[PDB]
Amino acid sequence: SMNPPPPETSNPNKPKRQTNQLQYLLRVVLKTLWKHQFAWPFQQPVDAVKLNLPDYYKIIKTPMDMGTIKKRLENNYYWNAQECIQDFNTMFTNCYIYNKPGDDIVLMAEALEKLFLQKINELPTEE
Ligand SMILES: COc1ccc2c(c1)C(c1ccc(Cl)cc1)=N[C@@H](CC(=O)NCCCNC(=O)OC(C)(C)C)c1nnc(C)n1-2
Repeated sequence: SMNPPPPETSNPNKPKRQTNQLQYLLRVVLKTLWKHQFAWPFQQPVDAVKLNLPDYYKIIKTPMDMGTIKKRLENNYYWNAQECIQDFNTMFTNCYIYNKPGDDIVLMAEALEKLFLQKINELPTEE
């Protein structure tokens, strides 16, 4: 078990926007989660080699992480906010799929997801 290529963060063929909702996802949502004490496991793709998780990419076929989301937002990769919200939800779900209830990493994901939900509850109406 090598690592897979990371998710795409650059693709000139993909149409792009910078909507007020996407600006909120960067300035409020990503920034709030990134600074949290429990962000670090999520700030880059899972390194299955260094973590000795040879089954990780056997189980997880839609990897996602906040490093990827941060690059997507900074590079204006998205067309809409729903695409970015889906990336956050994929990241949390992958953690819950791979790990066991009550594991430390699951507790970390749950704490970040609570904050994520609190912030996207106030996603502004698209202008
Ligand atoms: C860069 O470091 C990363 C990156 C990603 C991680 C993890 C670590 C971390 C991470 C884990 C604990 C804490 Cl406190 C924080 C993180 N979790 C991985 C999944 C994983 O490694 N599972 C091994 C399970 C083996 N059990 C284990 O060793 O338990 C002991 C025996 C009590 C020590 C895992 N699953 N999803 C993610 C994200 N991650």
